[PDB]
Amino acid sequence: MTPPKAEKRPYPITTHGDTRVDDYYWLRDDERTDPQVLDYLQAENAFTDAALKPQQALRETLYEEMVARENLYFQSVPYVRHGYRYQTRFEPGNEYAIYVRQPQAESEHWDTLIDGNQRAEQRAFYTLGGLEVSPDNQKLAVAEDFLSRRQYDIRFKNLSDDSWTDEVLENTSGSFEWANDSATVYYVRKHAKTLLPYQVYRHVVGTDPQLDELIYEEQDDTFYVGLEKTTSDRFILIHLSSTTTSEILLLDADRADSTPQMFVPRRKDHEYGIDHYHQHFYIRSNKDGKNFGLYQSEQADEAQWQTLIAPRIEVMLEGFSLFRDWLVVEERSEGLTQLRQIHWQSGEVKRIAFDDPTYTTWLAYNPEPETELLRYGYSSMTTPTTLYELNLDSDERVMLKQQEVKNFTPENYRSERVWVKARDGVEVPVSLVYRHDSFARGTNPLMVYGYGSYGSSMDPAFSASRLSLLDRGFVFVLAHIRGGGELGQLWYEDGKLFKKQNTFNDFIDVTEALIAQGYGDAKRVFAMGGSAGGLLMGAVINQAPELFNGIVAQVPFVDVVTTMLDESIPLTTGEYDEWGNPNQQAYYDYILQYSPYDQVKAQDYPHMLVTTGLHDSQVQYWEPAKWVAKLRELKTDDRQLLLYTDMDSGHGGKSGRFKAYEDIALEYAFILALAE
Repeated sequence: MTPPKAEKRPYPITTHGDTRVDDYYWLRDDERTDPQVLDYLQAENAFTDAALKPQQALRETLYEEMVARENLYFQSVPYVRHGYRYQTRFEPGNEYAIYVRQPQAESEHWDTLIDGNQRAEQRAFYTLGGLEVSPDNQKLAVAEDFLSRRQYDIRFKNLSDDSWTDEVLENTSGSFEWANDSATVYYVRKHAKTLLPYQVYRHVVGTDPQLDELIYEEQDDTFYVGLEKTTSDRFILIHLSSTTTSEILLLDADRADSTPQMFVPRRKDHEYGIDHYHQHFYIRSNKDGKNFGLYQSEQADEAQWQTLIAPRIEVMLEGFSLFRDWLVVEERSEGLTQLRQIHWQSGEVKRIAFDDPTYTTWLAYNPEPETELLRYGYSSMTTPTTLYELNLDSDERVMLKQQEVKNFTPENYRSERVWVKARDGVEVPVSLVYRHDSFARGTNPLMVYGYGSYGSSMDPAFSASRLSLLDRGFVFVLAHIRGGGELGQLWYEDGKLFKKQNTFNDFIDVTEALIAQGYGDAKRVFAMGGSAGGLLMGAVINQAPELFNGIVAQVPFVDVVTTMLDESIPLTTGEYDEWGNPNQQAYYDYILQYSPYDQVKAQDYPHMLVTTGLHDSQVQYWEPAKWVAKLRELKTDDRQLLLYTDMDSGHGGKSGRFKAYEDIALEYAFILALAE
């Protein structure tokens, strides 16, 4: 079977001095119009369809496995907020959810806030970006996208008679906050071209959208604009944030005249985020360390910040929650997430204990501070995702809801925390899981997942889909490679920019170790990763093709240099502090040397499935497309290279959820076939 050969159109870049010829630069089209591009993608999709056609039997098997353990009757965990209990209801034969609420003192009746299906009537796309009731519980602001271009139209509704307002606020990010008069909101506007949150406008609910005065214009290109509100309900915060630096202006939520009040001016490498409660500010700042500390102050002035939790080399401070008698904080240490409660008055401390070798715990939704009930999540590789409600005074823990998993008995699966000494001497943590009865050291197929970017952690949690693999001899693995945030800020900074090469080394080292230690079969080694995890993939294969038999590169970021050079591509402006700006010989040199597209050599590669989305936009469909074209011309091997490009538009990971389960069946079948 001859794979599709793309038309070679030489296009030289030439930056700083050295020239890169890109044969497949023409594959980029920002409108998705070009028939000649469409053809290559259709051709490549058609080839994929043909190669994977005998696996249909398995795909359907896996699809129904993964669907028949998920209740189509899905209610949420109800939360109280402003005296009303709020729940989301999914029911079969209905694509979008129904959001309901009831008086906190009420049981019998439930009121419909917004029905997605009703709003979806007569429209081609629907995605709910935001939904929040005004402080007085009379009005309902909602951020909806009826065109699905990641750009939301805010509308207001009166819950008394379910009547809507005249006006509609357009071109927003969906991020808004009510003022305490319940007739005035601030909202974040994107630019007409760049389409990145940079403007904050004040609207008076029921007035003209033209007469919505601009409040703040964020000039610095690298700074994302956001809107939070404090626990005190006193200040609406304008949270400016780049990847290293941050700034916070305050808006008086009680006065209808309030200009942004400078909290603490932005300083390079000082990331801070605030809250307000008990007539105090509570700040999480990295001014005295990478790992962050919690600080208290009467006013904004940085000098006046008292230290509550000083930064440490060994414990990352991730987040916090305020309550009447207790402070509760999110922390990591030794590759485990953990929680702590600290009494404001007494100073008493209580850790929350857990046996599991590979688990994740986190702070859940706690909107009302005046309670002794903490709400925190938990998940592991053997235990479904679970929400608990702990009484901070009595230590009594009640489980509010589990993840519902049918045809699943937990005792069938073993999990392990394995450390691996990397080439440079650094201990890299690993969270693996396998089926008890299928295991036999050195025979089992091995799937190594990894991300390792932005300081994002691949914390060991539960996966219902993963059971399809485990129940076929597989040992699924999470590699907590540098670039993620599993071992704190240091772990991220040691896996980005000039130390990005550590990410890929860490991945290869973990896989080799696990093979050497007999966790998996050395012939049937497989890997997988998405977006920045697809960058991981594209590099790993270039440098260590021998290791893996098969690969799944999801929506991969493989054309690193060219993409980061070209400003017109969105996301690029914020990612300068991640990979680097190749408008510097320094970063150009380093980035290029791992950049998977620039590093495609004429050698053997593993079996590979590259996936992408055309009309999703923020995937960059061409990066994988070009990458395959080049892999096809250069690779020396007989093994299969397939490119599936999604040609849809609507939905994503919910409502049109089943598309997401089709894609995983496609990929799992692919791997399973190779692993036979």
